[PDB]
Amino acid sequence: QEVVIHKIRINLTSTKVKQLENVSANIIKNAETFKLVKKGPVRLPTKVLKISTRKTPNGEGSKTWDTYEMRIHKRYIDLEAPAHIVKRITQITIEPGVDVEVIIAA
Amino acid sequence: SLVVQEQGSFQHILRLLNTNVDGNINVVYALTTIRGVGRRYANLVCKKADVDLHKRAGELTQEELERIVQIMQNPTHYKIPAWFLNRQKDVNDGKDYHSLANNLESKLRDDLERLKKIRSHRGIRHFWGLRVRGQHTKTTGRRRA
Amino acid sequence: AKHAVVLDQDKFDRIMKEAPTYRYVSVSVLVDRFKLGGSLARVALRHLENEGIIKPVSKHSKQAIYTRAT
Amino acid sequence: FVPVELATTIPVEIQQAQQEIKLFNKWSFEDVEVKDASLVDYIQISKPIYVAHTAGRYANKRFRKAQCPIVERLTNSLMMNGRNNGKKLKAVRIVKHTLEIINVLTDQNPLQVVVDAIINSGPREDTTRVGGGGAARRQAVDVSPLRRVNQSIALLTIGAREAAFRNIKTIAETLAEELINAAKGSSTSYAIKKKDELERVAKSNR
Amino acid sequence: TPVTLAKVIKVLGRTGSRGGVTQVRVEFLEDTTRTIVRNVKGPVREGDILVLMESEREARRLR
Amino acid sequence: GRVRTKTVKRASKALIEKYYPKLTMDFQTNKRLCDEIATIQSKRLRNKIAGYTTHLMKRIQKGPV
Amino acid sequence: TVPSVQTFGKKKSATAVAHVKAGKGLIKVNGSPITLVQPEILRFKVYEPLLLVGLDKFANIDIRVKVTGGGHVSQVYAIRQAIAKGLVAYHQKFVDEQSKNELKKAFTSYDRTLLIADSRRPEPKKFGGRGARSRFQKSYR
Amino acid sequence: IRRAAYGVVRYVMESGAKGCEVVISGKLRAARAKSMKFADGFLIHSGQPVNDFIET
Amino acid sequence: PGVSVRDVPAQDFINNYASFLQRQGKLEVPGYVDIVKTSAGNELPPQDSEGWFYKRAASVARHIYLRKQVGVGKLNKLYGGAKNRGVRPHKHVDASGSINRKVLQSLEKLGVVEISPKGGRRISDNGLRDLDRIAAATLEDEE
Amino acid sequence: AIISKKRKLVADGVFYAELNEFFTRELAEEGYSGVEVRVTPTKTEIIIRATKVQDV
RNA sequence: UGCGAUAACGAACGAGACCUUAACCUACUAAAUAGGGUUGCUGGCACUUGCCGGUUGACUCUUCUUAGAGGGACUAUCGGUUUCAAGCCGAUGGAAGUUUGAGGCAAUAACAGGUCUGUGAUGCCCUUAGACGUUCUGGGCCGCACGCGCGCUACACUGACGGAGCCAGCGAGUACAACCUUGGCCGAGAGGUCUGGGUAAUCUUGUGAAACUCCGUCGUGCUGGGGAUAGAGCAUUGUAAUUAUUGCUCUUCAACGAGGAAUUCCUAGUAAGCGCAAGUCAUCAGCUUGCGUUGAUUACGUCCCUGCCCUUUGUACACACCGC
Ligand SMILES: [Mg+2]
Ligand SMILES: [Mg+2]
Ligand SMILES: [Mg+2]
Ligand SMILES: [Mg+2]
Ligand SMILES: [Mg+2]
Ligand SMILES: [Mg+2]
Ligand SMILES: [Mg+2]
Ligand SMILES: [Mg+2]
Repeated sequence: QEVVIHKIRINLTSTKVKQLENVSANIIKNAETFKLVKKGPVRLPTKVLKISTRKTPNGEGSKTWDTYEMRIHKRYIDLEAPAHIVKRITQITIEPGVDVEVIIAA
Repeated sequence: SLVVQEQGSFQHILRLLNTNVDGNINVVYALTTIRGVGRRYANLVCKKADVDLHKRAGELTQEELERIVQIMQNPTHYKIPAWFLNRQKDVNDGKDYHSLANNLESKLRDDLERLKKIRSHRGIRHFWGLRVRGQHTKTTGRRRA
Repeated sequence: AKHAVVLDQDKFDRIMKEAPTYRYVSVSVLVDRFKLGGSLARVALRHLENEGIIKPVSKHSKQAIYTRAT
Repeated sequence: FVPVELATTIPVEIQQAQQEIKLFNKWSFEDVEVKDASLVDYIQISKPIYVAHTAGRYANKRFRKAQCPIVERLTNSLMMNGRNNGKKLKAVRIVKHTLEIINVLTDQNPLQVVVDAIINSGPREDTTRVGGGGAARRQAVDVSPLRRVNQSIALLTIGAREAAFRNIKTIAETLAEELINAAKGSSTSYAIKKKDELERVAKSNR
Repeated sequence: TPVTLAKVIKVLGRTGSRGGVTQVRVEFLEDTTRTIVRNVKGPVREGDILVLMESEREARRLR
Repeated sequence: GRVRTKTVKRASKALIEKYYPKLTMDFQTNKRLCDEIATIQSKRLRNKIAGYTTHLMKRIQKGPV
Repeated sequence: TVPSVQTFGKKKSATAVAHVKAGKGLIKVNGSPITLVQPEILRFKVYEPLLLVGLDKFANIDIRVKVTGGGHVSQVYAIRQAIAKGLVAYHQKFVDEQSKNELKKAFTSYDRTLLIADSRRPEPKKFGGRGARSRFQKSYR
Repeated sequence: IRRAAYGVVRYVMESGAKGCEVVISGKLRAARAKSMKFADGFLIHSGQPVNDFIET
Repeated sequence: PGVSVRDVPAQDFINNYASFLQRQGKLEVPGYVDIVKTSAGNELPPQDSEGWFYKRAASVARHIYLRKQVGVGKLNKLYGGAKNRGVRPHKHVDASGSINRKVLQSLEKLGVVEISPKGGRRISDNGLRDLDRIAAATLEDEE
Repeated sequence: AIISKKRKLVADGVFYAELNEFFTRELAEEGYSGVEVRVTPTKTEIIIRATKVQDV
């Protein structure tokens, strides 16, 4: 009766990459099963967090450095689909590590 | 633009404001050479006068020179914003002013004297013959006045 | 100062006599053949390019290479 | 011959100086044959390039520096000194100016003149310091063609730089003058003088 | 100036107390088939040509 | 210094011992064969091994070793 | 509908995208014509491929380029590369192969990269030094 | 301490490690500091096979 | 055929525009002319002095035409360069902002620049026409 | 709540680290090894790996 | 590192492999948070059909973009050279033929190297309630006859100054705070203000960065090179700016015409130049980790020096030449 499409973006942010990919795949599969209009898994530029730190505590000896870094992986799945469907999706397909998140408002 | 035709040779080295205005060269440059006028200020003065900066201007006119002198003398009478100056804001409740020659030197001396009288940190430093504006003499400038 | 900056009618005349001759006229060339200094030389060159006499090769700022007609 | 109409209109002179002849910047790149074995193959006018500027992966193997054009080499040499370091465009411009000057002077091909100058500048025999117990005895040694060429290139550039230092004589002009001197083996130039000195040294230690 | 135009048949090892000199066997251009081992300063290769003043004087490995 | 490492060499030798036929001179094919056969974790390493095998084959083609 | 290709060109971080089409004979760059560019000495370089080919090939083909990244020289180089590509691509698509081959040969003969993309990207400026390989300055006095 | 280390190593082996290593550092008797190393099997020090394989 | 703004080699176009402005005598003066630096790093006011302003205005107009929508800060950034800051190395500090603003205002008054939505300014029709005319003139001169 | 994604992630990591540290400190008698944090909606699952599970 | 020769055989660690990144993909999977094509409306042109535009109006694409999955280089093919071995050298193709470039990790044994001023890491000693604990307040680390050490700025004409042209990549950036902050007006500036946009491929930001390129002004004079010390005012950060925090405005114009004995760094997108960038940060960049832009000269060798490594030698040394 409703069939009210709010236009819903699923964000998918993570560090672990393979896991994220798997999650995305799962989501896609779910969508296919439910048979909806959606834009495919858009992948955004991998933001890298860099922390340069002198390896030493005491600053004595040669001046050596360690670039410790964090990889951020950010994906978007845009669903032209209802509210109920979105809710259902949210309910099923949750894995550890990946930050599942929904915008909901076009 | 144009090569100086005609006989020429109109006075090498002019004397202005008790100081030596150099012949040929350029008006701005001459001003700079005077003890108290700088580059931008000189340019401004030239603009006010209405002479070309291209001209060498040791063959300058007398009227022009007079005008320049007047300009130097007076900030407030002519269109000079009065925060473009050497000195500004001085004595008790009053006006901004600057000199540009011998006069400028005198003014500077007076200021120094005042500072000395005050015995402020800066004044003290000046008296000593030292570093007023807190620059580190641990390494640098090992000779001094 | 090394002189060669003072301006005269006679000097001008000698400069003129003449644009003809010289494979190339370059401010540098002009000074020092002991002629009027830099700016003056440039001005002279410019003048020479008014009505024939010396035609150009380059046109750049300070690298101004000119040569006799025709 | 045959100015074809492209929508983006090209100047007439430019159109003329294209296609038919494989020219340099404006004028022709042909002739210039050295006629001095050693300096053939390592002074390369055989390769016709249109500007003294390439990406140029020349510094890679060993002898690819040979096949790099002469004008380019000159430009590179000019690019010396920190104040002027990098700035290849400027160098190119200077080179162009020099070429123009050369053209102006006694007509003649500028490239040819340059080549001649280079040839003049290469020292035949140079000394190299040997240990030999302790003292500074210097054995005279023959110079390899490429090396000689390089030296020549250097020397002229150095001379030009010297001329420039506190001077009207725009570096390009100085360079041109040097080249001219080399061509008419005068020993008024700096590079030539250096070469002569080297020769003398060699003679002394033989 | 009597100059001899020489040509490189074989590079006979890198020489000198230091690096920058090479022993080279040389068949000169005019009047061929008279081999001399002479020292060359720069980058050398087979078929390179040498300009030199003092020809008939064979060199040795520098100490 | 493109000296193919010891382990790689050993692997190549082993391959040769095993499957002298099914190792045709050309490279891609050899690589494929290697992949089919032995459990190389890396790609680069595998490629190297293949190359070595090819070299060995070539050598053989000019008499034994 | 019309026959067209998008050929990219590159140098360091400079990037160019040349749209080749059929038509009268535009060779445009960022809207402006081929003639400007405006490093001015390397205008010639930009021309160079065209010159090599001959003006006849552009009577049909219409190139319009968009350029980003790099500095000026790099950008120019990228543009040139794109230009070189584009004609070749067109030939491959819609013209005889022989012509294309000839073009390639010509490029090789006067190879200032052109078809081959330039290999070199800059080195990381690793610590203990102001450049990549260069170090600071030791003193043991 | 040494005995304990040995025991630990044995336990590890039993559990099924390819190899293990224990370092015990400090004043194991006497004032002067000593390091004491106790190991069994293989121990990959270099490369990425360290984060993947060796628990520290 | 088709006459365009881009076909002209920039500097020449700018010069032409300046000339046109001069001829008009109706771009309007700011009030700071030759009592102004033009950038926060430039140890010498404009050498042209009288004029110069017109040229600047023309340049600004051209920039506006080129781009989608431009403002004051951006313009300043474009204009400014290196301070010979002293014995210290060079920073990049932006040019005279007030001057730029004044120029923009003048342009608006003329009917070169038009106020845009989102932010900044774009181009008017009359201004565009003028630009085109200038370009044409330049082309003619070249010919 | 509501921060830059990267920043949020960093914060989470820090929290995890803190938790781990706490566990190390506190569950010494219990023989704690490591934590596993699963942040689902509503509930958050903090799994603990220790030897003496009963004790924990 | 291998090939070989061999009372040694087969092995492990270290190196390599590995990993990350830097390069190729008109071959896949993708996108109004990346870019284009047609077309709508629409601005200007020439005025024929054509040229540049502006609009997230439509429709469609994935080359560039990103970034997932894969391939791709193995010294490949050919030539010599080498006991026709390991390999090396040159041409060809190829995005790539320097271990493809760059790093990340990186053995055994150690050093009385540094750090108990990162540490609720800590032995012992000291101290231990007018503390050597804490905490306020004012200074000080910045003082100057003078040594050396990183550095920046210059000794100009390959420049300076004006205009004009005008192009990067790493990044970073706030809701309990006060972050980046476009766009509009005021101000010569600095900087103020109103307004936004951004928790960020969306907004700052195309960070239209410089060095560069073009036309003009000074022409080789301690000059307009050079910018120090100086005086004054205008700004900002903070509770507090004198012992100028920093910025800006005018003024002052010093030393220095490429630097002796010495000695550093460097082999390709390197060197050098040039700026940006975050780090620290209320405010301060001459510093630093990165980034890109411009982009060379000369080797592509050798043991002369320097260091280090081994081998054979000699040893009254073993806390080991600062030895005995
Ligand atoms: Mg290993
Ligand atoms: Mg390793
Ligand atoms: Mg400067
Ligand atoms: Mg072979
Ligand atoms: Mg590597
Ligand atoms: Mg952006
Ligand atoms: Mg001065
Ligand atoms: Mg610092």
